[PDB]
Amino acid sequence: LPPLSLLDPAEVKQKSYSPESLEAMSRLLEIKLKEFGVEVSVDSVHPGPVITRFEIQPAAGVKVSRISNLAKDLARSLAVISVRVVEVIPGKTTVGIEIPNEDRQMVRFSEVLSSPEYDEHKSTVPLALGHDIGGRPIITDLAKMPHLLVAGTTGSGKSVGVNAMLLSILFKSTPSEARLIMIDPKMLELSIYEGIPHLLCPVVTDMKEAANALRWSVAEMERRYRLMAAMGVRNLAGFNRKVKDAEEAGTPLTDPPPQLSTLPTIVVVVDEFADMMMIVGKKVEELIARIAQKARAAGIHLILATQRPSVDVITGLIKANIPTRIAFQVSSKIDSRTILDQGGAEQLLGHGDMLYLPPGTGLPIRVHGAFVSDDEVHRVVEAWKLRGAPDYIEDIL
Amino acid sequence: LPPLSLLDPAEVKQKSYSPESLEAMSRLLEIKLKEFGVEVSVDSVHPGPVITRFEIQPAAGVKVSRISNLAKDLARSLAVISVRVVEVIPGKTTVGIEIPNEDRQMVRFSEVLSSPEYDEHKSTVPLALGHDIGGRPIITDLAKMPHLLVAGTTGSGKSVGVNAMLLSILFKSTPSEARLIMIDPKMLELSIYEGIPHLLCPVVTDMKEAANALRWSVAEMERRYRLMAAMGVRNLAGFNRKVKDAEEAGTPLTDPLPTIVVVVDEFADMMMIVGKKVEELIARIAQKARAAGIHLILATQRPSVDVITGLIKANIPTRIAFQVSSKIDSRTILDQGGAEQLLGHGDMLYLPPGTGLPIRVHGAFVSDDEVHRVVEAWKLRGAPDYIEDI
Amino acid sequence: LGHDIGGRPIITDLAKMPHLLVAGTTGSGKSVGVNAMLLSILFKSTPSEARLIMIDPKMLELSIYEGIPHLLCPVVTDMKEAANALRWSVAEMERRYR
Amino acid sequence: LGHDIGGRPIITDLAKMPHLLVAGTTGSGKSVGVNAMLLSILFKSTPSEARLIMIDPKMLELSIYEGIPHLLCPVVTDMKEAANALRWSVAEMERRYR
DNA sequence: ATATATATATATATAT
DNA sequence: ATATATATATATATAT
Ligand SMILES: Nc1ncnc2c1ncn2[C@@H]1O[C@H](COP(=O)(O)OP(=O)(O)O)[C@@H](O)[C@H]1O
Ligand SMILES: Nc1ncnc2c1ncn2[C@@H]1O[C@H](COP(=O)(O)OP(=O)(O)O)[C@@H](O)[C@H]1O
Ligand SMILES: Nc1ncnc2c1ncn2[C@@H]1O[C@H](COP(=O)(O)OP(=O)(O)O)[C@@H](O)[C@H]1O
Ligand SMILES: Nc1ncnc2c1ncn2[C@@H]1O[C@H](COP(=O)(O)OP(=O)(O)O)[C@@H](O)[C@H]1O
Repeated sequence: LPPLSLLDPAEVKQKSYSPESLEAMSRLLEIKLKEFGVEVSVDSVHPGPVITRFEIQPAAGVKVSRISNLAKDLARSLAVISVRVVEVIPGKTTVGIEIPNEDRQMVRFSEVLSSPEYDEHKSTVPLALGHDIGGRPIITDLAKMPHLLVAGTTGSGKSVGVNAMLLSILFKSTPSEARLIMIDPKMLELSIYEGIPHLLCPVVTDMKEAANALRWSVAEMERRYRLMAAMGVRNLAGFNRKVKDAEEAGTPLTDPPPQLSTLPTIVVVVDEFADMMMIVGKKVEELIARIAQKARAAGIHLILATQRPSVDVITGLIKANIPTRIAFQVSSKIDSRTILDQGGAEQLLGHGDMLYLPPGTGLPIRVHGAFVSDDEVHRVVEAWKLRGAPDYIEDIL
Repeated sequence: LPPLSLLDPAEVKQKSYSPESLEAMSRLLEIKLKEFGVEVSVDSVHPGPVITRFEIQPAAGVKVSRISNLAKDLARSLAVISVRVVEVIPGKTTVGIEIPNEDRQMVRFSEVLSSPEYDEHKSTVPLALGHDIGGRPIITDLAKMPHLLVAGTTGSGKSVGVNAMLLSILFKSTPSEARLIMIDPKMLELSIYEGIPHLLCPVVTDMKEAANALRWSVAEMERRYRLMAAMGVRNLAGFNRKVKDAEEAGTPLTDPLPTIVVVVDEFADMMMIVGKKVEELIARIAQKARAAGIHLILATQRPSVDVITGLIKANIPTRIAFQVSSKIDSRTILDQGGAEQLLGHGDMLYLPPGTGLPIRVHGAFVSDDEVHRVVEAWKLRGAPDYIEDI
Repeated sequence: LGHDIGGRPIITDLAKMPHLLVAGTTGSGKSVGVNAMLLSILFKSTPSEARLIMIDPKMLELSIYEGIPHLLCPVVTDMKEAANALRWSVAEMERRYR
Repeated sequence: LGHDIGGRPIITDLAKMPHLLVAGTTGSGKSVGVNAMLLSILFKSTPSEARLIMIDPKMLELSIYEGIPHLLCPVVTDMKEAANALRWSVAEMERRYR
């Protein structure tokens, strides 16, 4: 396992505004809202990486619609670019004005790995995404996720997000914990990971070979179901406890008479499945739901990314089988509601700053990404290709 | 002889943030509504399990839409999550507003079983689910429901509700009274129910054998269904009542019998994989089996078009679901608007056969260890009964 | 049918409906009302004047009428069975007009 | 493109934008703007550096470019050859990816 | 300001 | 498998 040292360090940026730069801002906000029909008091300020909150508490009889209908004029009042309005803080009575900083601050990925939350996260599939609105890192478990969608326009950063999630996978698990299968119809960027001791097939060329490896994923799911129905327990990690935590004393624990190894995690990462669903038809569309309907205890998790998120490629046949979604900067509230049912993803800044709904419900989370360089990736790839070997399960195609 | 104290007792009830100072919450609500353009009077609080309904009496002249257009800012004012308004109470003149206290008291299943009418229940196959909006015991009866359909939500307890219903079956029968049979392509969440003496079938793992199981299902159906017309009643409740009054008349008629439930779930894989013969059989073990004792609960993950066609949707009277896509799924099974207002992970929308409005139920969790204790307690008194026509 | 809002009896003639559509969302009574009209047919009739044919989707309740001397066929269950009865009615109407 | 309102040409790159929609009602400047974009391309790029593919659904404007050394195809007046050009473009895109 | 009728735009049911 | 229509949702100028 290679260390954290190959990334760029946590630099120093003094662009974090002065307390006067927020205080005069806050008094100017109170003056400008007092010039309209509303009346409000700034209760707290939270600075941020790019956008910046304002905990404001309206006095009495001041409905939030009288802020959300002043929004654009308030934005031109403070001479900033635009303002989204927080409808509710969870647990706290105040509404929030989100104002983006002009000099936005890029968040390096080693800053995301710098938390004690990452390295002392008990799971084997962390998904380090980046610092939130307030600046705290939010890293969530893929095993409890259980699946992800990624959508955004061209250039909006989906390659960077997928590289961030994959390097989140790489730094924590051994080869015998979490294998992965990569599929890329846009045959250009995800070939960079070829050579690691984690990656089952070679990183594929066409869907013509990759659909058969996805049927192999189906058969691996059936192997997993047969062996967990036989040996008794339900979760994958429950069974992987059950094997070694029975064979403290040395035994292979023969099973339905071959041996028993550990039970690794499988992660299907797909670059652009819109191409695959278009150029095949509905067979692969059936395969995706057939995976994602029987997966959470199977230890096969699905990462998808597209470019058009419309219902031509993501039907209701998938839409209830992948709860957790991420959308990057998109072009329409149509597509916004389509892959983020709350809607609001058309107001993104670009270059990361995605929406995210947790494994709760109905409440999107705006968390910035991590600008991961390709050379950081190349260092990590060299560090794995020295610390390992070309391990493969062939005849997967 | 089934035991009832086999599982864990009522440990705590969490006190719901106060037993007394929610009067302060009520006064704060009064002040917050007077801050807007209504004047209101608050009567006594119903401190429910998770949510909490308030007796709220508006003054004269005001309409209820001035509460409905004001609910969200009432909610952000009152330091709570998400409230809504019930615009009618049958009886008195008040207006209901329900508020979700966040400390969700996890519903102790043996406390649901400790209900007096659960012990005093007439039929032999009841369905206990838990507490209501006010928190009442909600023991229903699938001898009267008598078909049930479950939708799919990955994190709500679709498995937990099935095991709750099955333990509800188990603690109120004798082996010569209840029979069950399962079909599940996910052979994972349910196969702990092998070794049950209440069975009348081996636990069906495959699907061609499930197509052999539904054949014996309709065969037994039409067998007893024309035998019932031979014995001259109309419904199978009448059939079992009269064969009870015949066997406990002491006469050995034997002219050529217990209940039978079909706890098939994940039925989408049958209706997608093996073919159309599944739904062609399910349509006629669906509608006609109503007064036939075969009650046929069902559960899938994504009910829209192929998974449920209308000739299986319509026959089942009474339905149950969890939080699903904000699309046609929101009312395909649920019959109302329940897209994401159902919280999931504890609550559910019940429909009785009459009064087609969704009664919302606080469900009760069941540990898999509780399931294993019940499986082992029936495994002690565990003489099986398999049949091999399948 | 019953009484109106004044409580005066409201009885209609089926020969001048000429047909009838019944609604109800498992609400007030949808089985009742059909049963009511059918028993009201039966109390002023003879089988040489009015014989009925029912089609039963859910064989629940009106599989109770079997045995009466005005019922031209037994209970009908399948819709594919019921299409034969509907085409029988069309053919009977056609020879009726002939 | 030409000037903005504050007296400066705003010359935007096509290699980053990276595609383009142009629309408007008749006579508002459509074919003139297309000509401006084309002559903007032509005064820097040799046929080594760039080369055009042109499709005319109307044989009125983009017919003058017939015979410049910056064409991969003749000016597509026809309709089926336009589909052929799009097939070729997808094929050239995929082989350049490989 | 705010509920109403209208025009536009999307997702699904279905004929070939 | 593909093209077509209706139902449903959604944004918009208006009389209240
Ligand atoms: N967090 C970020 N901060 C700044 N720029 C970013 C960030 N994430 C992505 N980008 C920019 O987005 C571009 C990548 O977009 P890309 O994923 O290639 O879109 P597509 O794959 O659809 O073409 C990169 O050039 C990168 O500079
Ligand atoms: N009353 C409850 N309290 C706590 N958790 C619950 C309760 N009811 C259900 N759950 C949760 O529901 C989950 C079960 O989901 P499940 O029915 O297995 O979905 P699926 O079958 O689609 O995987 C469990 O993880 C459990 O934590
Ligand atoms: N006037 C009445 N007073 C009291 N109960 C009635 C009255 N009319 C009908 N009902 C009851 O209401 C029930 C409504 O049933 P119904 O909606 O017809 O069931 P279904 O929709 O399955 O036919 C009837 O079964 C009947 O017993
Ligand atoms: N910058 C300009 N100055 C003056 N006239 C112009 C200018 N741009 C366009 N026009 C007029 O508009 C016409 C181009 O419109 P065109 O592209 O033909 O629209 P369409 O093709 O829809 O008819 C030209 O013939 C010219 O007369």
